[PDB]
Amino acid sequence: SMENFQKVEKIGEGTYGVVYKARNKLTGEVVALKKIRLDTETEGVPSTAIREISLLKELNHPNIVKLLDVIHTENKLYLVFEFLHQDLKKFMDASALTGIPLPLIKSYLFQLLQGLAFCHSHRVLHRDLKPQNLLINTEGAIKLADFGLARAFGVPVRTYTHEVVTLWYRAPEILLGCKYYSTAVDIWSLGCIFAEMVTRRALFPGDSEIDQLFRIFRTLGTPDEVVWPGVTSMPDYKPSFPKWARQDFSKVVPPLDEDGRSLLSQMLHYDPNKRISAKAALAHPFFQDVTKPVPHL
Amino acid sequence: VPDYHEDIHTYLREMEVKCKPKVGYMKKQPDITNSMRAILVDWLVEVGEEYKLQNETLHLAVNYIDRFLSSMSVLRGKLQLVGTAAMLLASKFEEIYPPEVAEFVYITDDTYTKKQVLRMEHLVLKVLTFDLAAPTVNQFLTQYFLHQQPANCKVESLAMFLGELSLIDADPYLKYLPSVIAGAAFHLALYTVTGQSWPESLIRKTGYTLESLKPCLMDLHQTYLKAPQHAQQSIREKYKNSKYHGVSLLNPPETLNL
Ligand SMILES: c1ccc(Nc2nc(OCC3CCCCC3)c3[nH]cnc3n2)cc1
Repeated sequence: SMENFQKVEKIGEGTYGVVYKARNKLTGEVVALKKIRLDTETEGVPSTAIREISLLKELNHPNIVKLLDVIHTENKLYLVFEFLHQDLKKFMDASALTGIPLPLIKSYLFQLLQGLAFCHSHRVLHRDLKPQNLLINTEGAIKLADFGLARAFGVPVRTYTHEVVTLWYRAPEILLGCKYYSTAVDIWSLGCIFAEMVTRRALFPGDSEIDQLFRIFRTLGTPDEVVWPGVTSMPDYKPSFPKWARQDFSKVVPPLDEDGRSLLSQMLHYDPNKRISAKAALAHPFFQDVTKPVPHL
Repeated sequence: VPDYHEDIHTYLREMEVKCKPKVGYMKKQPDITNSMRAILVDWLVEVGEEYKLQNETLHLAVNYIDRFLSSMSVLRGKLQLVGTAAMLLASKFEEIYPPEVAEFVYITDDTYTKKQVLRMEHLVLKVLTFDLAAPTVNQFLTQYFLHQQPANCKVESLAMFLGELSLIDADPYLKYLPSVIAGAAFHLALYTVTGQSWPESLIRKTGYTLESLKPCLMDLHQTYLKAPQHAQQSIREKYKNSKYHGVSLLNPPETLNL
């Protein structure tokens, strides 16, 4: 059964289950094994494994990790995946003496927006982009991983779970309790991530919800009815918020050009309807010269 | 976020064809019948009300039962069991807070054990090969709802109720694709409540016209007329609540003018 794989070392624990690098004994492929412990007379197959498996087999794209197979036992459920070399967080931290060259940043941003448009386009919300979920290979590819918190969504959406997205990468619609959230939240995480590929440090590392909000507002300004119609009526919006001025974007990410600042700034629009969509962001002047350099490894 | 609306409508239309069930499966069911499937779907509406599940959930649950029975032969004492498992799966896929397995077991007045539920779930996951993201009538309705002038909440609600009656009866509704039942249902709602028709913009998005929808429209129209005598009535009961503007209380049009 699991006959043909040779487990080689564990990689880690993501949103549910455990991941090991393995080898196909017969063919030689290196796979990532996601082992989900079944447990009958509990709840059975978790919904995190039912969403991921069914959504990932619809998502086949160069920048969405590929789920190659599902070995379905009665005790264990294994998800078989295309294996990748490292995560962005792990690379970022390794390139922190001489950073990530711009070309590699752009290319990764370009490659993530492509995978992210493909998800949105097939009614899927990832809901948990962060560098740990973004895997890179030794060819320059970067891919969205860990669809454990993802979800099929409807047009107009409905209220989905609120407990969503890692704190630092979480959108202002989510932090203030908007009953409807969408695709604009994935873009917001890519906005933070883009800023981090550049400055090599998280943009809004809050320690709590309120911390998160205020860090966002110290950078982009406290939102008002002008910049974001409806904000002051939001569930967790408070009249007492400190009213902060918007810092000029060149100081938010000093090394970025004008195209890059324009693009990061469309990714971080407060108002979810004005946030640039992933599709549109692909034609931004930031990418005129996008290429695909192969990172140091 | 009409950024991806033509993209999602377009994908949904391709997956309704692949996620669709065999139209003739009940002729090959040695022991269950349309009426036996009619009783089960009714029950499931009711379970839906009971745990307060989304209507979408009742609609996926049904889609699973039809695709499971499209190829698995089932004795009539097991039909509910297929129906509870599909219902835990659909809940586990769409709901913020899925009812727990206890609750699935409890509402079968311990007709089945927990272990049986949980082995069927598993068995529904392999007949279906884990493809749970099927398009449903409700996904097509909500997209059609964006085209009213202005939104008419009786209209939405009555469309919901009719698309939902289409679930109960395998003959004629298994011959029709979700996009098409929602078509008929959105037309039947608008007409009854406002007098208006399938608008020009939905023709443009869907490619469906009154000529495409008639076959479904005639059928859905007799279902609307007989609703009060149908042996199954939990959809009628449910649509009496305030929550769907008591639209099961509106009078179906006398004729359709097609
Ligand atoms: C370093 C070395 C190796 C990897 N490789 C790798 N890992 C996966 O899950 C890795 C998980 C582990 C826990 C944190 C989030 C990511 C994969 N899923 C499909 N392919 C995968 N490849 C990745 C990083």
